[PDB]
Amino acid sequence: GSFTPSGTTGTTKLTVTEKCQVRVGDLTVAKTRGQLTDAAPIGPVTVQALGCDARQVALKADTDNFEQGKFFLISDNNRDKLYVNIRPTDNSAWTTDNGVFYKNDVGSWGGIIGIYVDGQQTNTPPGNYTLTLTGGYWAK
Amino acid sequence: GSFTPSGTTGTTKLTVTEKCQVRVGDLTVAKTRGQLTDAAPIGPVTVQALGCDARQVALKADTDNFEQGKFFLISDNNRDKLYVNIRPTDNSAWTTDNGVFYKNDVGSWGGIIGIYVDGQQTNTPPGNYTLTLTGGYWAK
Amino acid sequence: GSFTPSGTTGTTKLTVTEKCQVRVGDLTVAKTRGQLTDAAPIGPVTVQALGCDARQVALKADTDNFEKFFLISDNNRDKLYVNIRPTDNSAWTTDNGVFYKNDVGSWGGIIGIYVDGQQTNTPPGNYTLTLTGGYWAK
Repeated sequence: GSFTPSGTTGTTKLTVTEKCQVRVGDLTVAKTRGQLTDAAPIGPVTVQALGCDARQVALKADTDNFEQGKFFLISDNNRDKLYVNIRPTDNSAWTTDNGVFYKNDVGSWGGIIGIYVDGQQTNTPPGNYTLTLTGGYWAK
Repeated sequence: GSFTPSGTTGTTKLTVTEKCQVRVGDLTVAKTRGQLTDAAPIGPVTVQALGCDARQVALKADTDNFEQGKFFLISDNNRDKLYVNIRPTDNSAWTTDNGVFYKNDVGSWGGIIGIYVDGQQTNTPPGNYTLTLTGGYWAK
Repeated sequence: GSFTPSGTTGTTKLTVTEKCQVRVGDLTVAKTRGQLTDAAPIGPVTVQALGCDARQVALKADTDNFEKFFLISDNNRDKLYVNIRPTDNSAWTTDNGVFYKNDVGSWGGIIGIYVDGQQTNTPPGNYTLTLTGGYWAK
């Protein structure tokens, strides 16, 4: 299997906070650490393919966003991780392969990739966490 | 006194220009150097606290935005400074403590922190200036 | 000729893709490489001068955006050569990274960015052109 980068990069930002939470500036996604229970939604990643009627749509995470089997958001401190599962809201079939999440069937898919906490992680340190995904296509 | 970071970070960007001012791309805050008179408004910082009914809301400036006693926006050259005062528009009571601006009373405050020029600085070199504040809470 | 920086910096981003193009996150400008024919529009750059009734409006490109203007890949090798021209067809001049207006006045308008020479072999990637507002004097 091989990923060909071809499309834009979307960067999911999450701010983890304590119960008392102070939003400063533009609205962005924040969650308290008590909200980080297994399967809790973090946020959506919008996806739209064009010209892929005969290709398999895929997303590849940055190198520091996957440590095999698993995807995770990385802290700005380059240390703390928030493990997540990613899943299309339409329940179509996709596969995870070494940092690549690709759709099992060809077609110019459009949808939402939901990001959810993978295992309870209510001890996640407050800070700013990111997951970077780049669009492209997969082959075989 | 101790600040607990718990919330998002808002970055105020200011572009200082000459009289002939050429805005390129999307709207951002720009002011001519002649406009940097004592008390001149630079811009607002929106703040919204949640789950802090029993805590004191606070903002902490980045290390390079305060040189005790005083807050300032820092140039991208990391040299030039524009000193400012920050004050809530509702005139509520806050205290400054070594880079932290905290509310005197507990409660989930929402409001606007205005940034104002602290002393005439019409000789400010044209450039891009920033002040970064992070939401959290204080104690005592 | 001298450029005085005085105004904001606008950054034009272009994502070059293959035919099968996968957009992730919020809308941004993307073009397949087959779209990069000579004169193909890349995107506009809005410009608005104030207080320059007696000055010549100008834009200065970042050092890594002119040799000829070009967008530079995020990897820092690949270049997409372009020409910039105001949509209103007003008269401007290029001087070593500076694009300045031939007459004084607080011009407002759109600086169009167009492909300069066929470049359909442009590697996929993220390309940027950074322009800073200010004014020109001889």
